[PDB]
Parts: sequence; C-alpha cells; structure tokens
Amino acid sequence: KEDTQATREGILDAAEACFHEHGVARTTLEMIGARAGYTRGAVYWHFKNKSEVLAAIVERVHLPFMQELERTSTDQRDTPVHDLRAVMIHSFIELSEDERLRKTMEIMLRSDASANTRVLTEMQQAGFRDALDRMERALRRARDLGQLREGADPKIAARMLHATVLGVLHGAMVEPELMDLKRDGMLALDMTLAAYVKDGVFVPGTVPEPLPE
Amino acid sequence: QATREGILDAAEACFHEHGVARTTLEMIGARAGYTRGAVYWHFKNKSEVLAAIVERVHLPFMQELERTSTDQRDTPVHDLRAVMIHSFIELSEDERLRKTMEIMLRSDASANTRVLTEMQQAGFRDALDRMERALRRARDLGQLREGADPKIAARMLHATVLGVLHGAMVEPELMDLKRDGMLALDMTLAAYVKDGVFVPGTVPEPLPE
Ligand SMILES: Oc1cc(Cl)ccc1Oc1ccc(Cl)cc1Cl
Ligand SMILES: Oc1cc(Cl)ccc1Oc1ccc(Cl)cc1Cl
Repeated sequence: KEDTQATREGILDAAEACFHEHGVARTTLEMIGARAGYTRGAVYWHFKNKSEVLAAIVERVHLPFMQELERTSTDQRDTPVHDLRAVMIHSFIELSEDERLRKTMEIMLRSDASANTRVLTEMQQAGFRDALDRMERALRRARDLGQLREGADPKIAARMLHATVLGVLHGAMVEPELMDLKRDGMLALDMTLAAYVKDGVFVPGTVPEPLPE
Repeated sequence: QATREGILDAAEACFHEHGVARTTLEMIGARAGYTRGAVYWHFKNKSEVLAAIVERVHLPFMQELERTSTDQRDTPVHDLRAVMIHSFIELSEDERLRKTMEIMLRSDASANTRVLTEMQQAGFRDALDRMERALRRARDLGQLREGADPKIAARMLHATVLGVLHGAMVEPELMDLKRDGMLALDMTLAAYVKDGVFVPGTVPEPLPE
C-alpha cells in the first residue's frame, strides 16, 4: 500500500466517512489517509490540504444536483413547474433513503463551528447562489407559459422556495421525529409553489415521475 | 445572579469567536475577569454554561410565543405574526442578540457530540408546540382556512422561520431578515389563514404587557 497508489475516489470516500463521524474540525490528513488504507502522503497525492478535500466531497454531490435543476428551465419542455417538483421531490426521497448523501448534505448544513473560519460558509454561499439562479430560471420559463399568478416575481418566488426548503432540511437534521424530510419537503415545496403558481397547473401532494434522461 | 450574568456575557464572546469545542471554562473566566473558583460556583462545565446562554434568550422568546395563544385575546394569528416580525426586526438591529442566536443555531460538528443538539431539539419542540397552540386557538375562532390542520400549519411556520434565519446567517445580503422574513411569514400564514385576518406587508404594533 504505497501512497501513490491511492485513487482520488478512495481518498474522498474515506474522507467523507471521517467528516461524518468526527466532523470537519477533528478530521486530519493522517486520519483520512489511515482510513483509506494508506498514510497522509496518499491524500497529498491528490489534494493540497483538507479544505480542497472538503470542496471535492461537496462538488461530487452538488454538481449532479445543479445539473438536474438546470434542466427544469429547458425550452424543450413546457412543464417547468412540474419538472422543478420532479427534481426536488426525488431529491428529498433520495436524501431520506441514502444516509451517505444525507450525511454529506448535513456536513454542509452544519457549517463552520465558529466565526474563526468561514471555509464551509463560502461553499454554502456559492451553492445557495447556484441553486437560486437555477430555480429562478425555471420560474421565469413558467411565467412566459402563463403558469404563474398575475404579478408573481420569479426571483422572489425562488428566494421563498429556498427559504422554506432550507428550513425543512435544518429541522429534519435537528429532529427527524418532528420534521420529515420527504413529507415536509413536499409540503413546503407545494405550499410555496401554490403562492406563486396558478391553480390547476400541478396537483399538490402527488409524486412526480423522475425527470427523464 | 450578576456574576452569573458576567460569566455568560464573556462566554458569549468566546463561544462566537472560538466555537463550542475550543472554548473552556478557564478562557471564559479570564475575559470575564474572575477566578476559576468563582466560575465553577455557577457552572461546573461548558454545557451548563451554554444551557444558561441559550436559556437567557430562548426563554423569554417562548414566553412571547406562549402569550399569542392566551384565551384572553381573540387575535392569535395577528399576535403570533407580530411576535415573529418583531423578533426578526430585533435580530437584524442588535448584533449582540444576533451572535447569541447564531451560537444557538450552529450545529454540533459531529454525530458524536450532542448536548447542544439536545437543547436545539428541546428548543425546536418548545417553539413548535407554542406555534401550534396559537394556531389551534385561531382554528377555534374561525380564522384558519377550511380543513387547515394547526399541527401542519405550525410545522410549515417553523420551517419558514428556520429557513429565513439560516438563509440570513450564510448570506446576509441575499436573505434580508426584516424584508424577506416578513415576505416568507406572510406567504406561509396566507396558506393556512383566511384573508382579512391580519394585514400583510406591515409591521404590526407592539403586543401589550
Ligand atoms: O448542492 C449541494 C450543495 C452543498 Cl454546499 C452541499 C450538498 C449539496 O447537495 C444537495 C443539496 C440539497 C438538496 Cl435538496 C439535494 C442535494 Cl444532492
Ligand atoms: O438553497 C437551496 C434551495 C433549494 Cl429549494 C434546494 C437546494 C438548495 O441548495 C442547497 C441546499 C442545502 C445545502 Cl447544504 C446546499 C445547497 Cl446548494
């Protein structure tokens, strides 16, 4: 087990388990290296430092999800509101059923344990901005198709949706007995969309088909 | 009582800059200007100290929430809405209280440390119960929409408040406590409350008492 034989995915899988178990602060390069079956030099073979490791764990789940959201605004389909619902609701289900995904999402939610460091906060800012941009674009396509209520601002709508969804994610992390990621994510999403979306455009409470492709 | 208050203040300054993990009772003492003996008299450990910090803020907030369901006034939605709007305003205008609140909202680093998640859980449960009591009184008074379930309305209100607070801690310039907090509150209340019950978009008068 020479350090240079470690693969990037094995380094990231090991680091994500370290971070889930010990948190960001207590995780060290030596711990990540040992966990993957090597020593710290196997981590250096891929990443300058622990924050690059964190960024890469985040990117690996945030990238795919941003891709899904981006598809909801396509001019090749004429149901952007339904598509946004398909993406979000299946994401909620996935987060609820896949502990590994859920624990990475919870690493980001938890953020920096003190004002001393802003390392997770900047990644969160950049992620929030990415998600908002994409939701706002889907909502702008919905307006053109006459699917929004008169006067609905798609930028405000996107901001309200992120707020009530973010709140469900934080609540479920704190007290899963009281706040249910699937059930309440879907209620927050539908409630928020119904404030900005015309009646009759989608049926609240329904499970959409996974977005095609 | 007042030495208590001094430790707590200093502990606020440490907890916010340094975090829950790296702060100890000895660091808190020094900034506070007191002896280790003096400090231990009040709090034998960091968690006892955090519990009294959260308490200081969380308690009187729960007392404001609790009042909105009083069987003595007939405007529970208006009152609950007023409490949250005023709270949002106060947080936005008082950096002291806003730092104490972020200490209160930040998560434990791991799934292994908890005692701060334990007060979050208890705090989360207290706030939801009180929201639900005010919305059930609204329901009794004919102020909720047909078929609105006060338990469900309170969960959505709670998620709404929590998403605004968290949104603003990450991106103050993208999530404005006062302006987006009021928009989000009014949106979620209008999903469950009949029209004409409160006046949206405005800051209500101070509640009595
Ligand atoms: O996009 C992300 C950004 C960060 Cl900073 C951390 C995790 C991420 O991944 C997700 C976030 C929210 C939802 Cl609802 C679903 C997924 Cl997969
Ligand atoms: O802001 C968001 C709003 C919505 Cl409705 C969906 C996903 C969002 O994106 C995130 C949610 C949580 C974390 Cl930790 C990171 C990111 Cl990017």
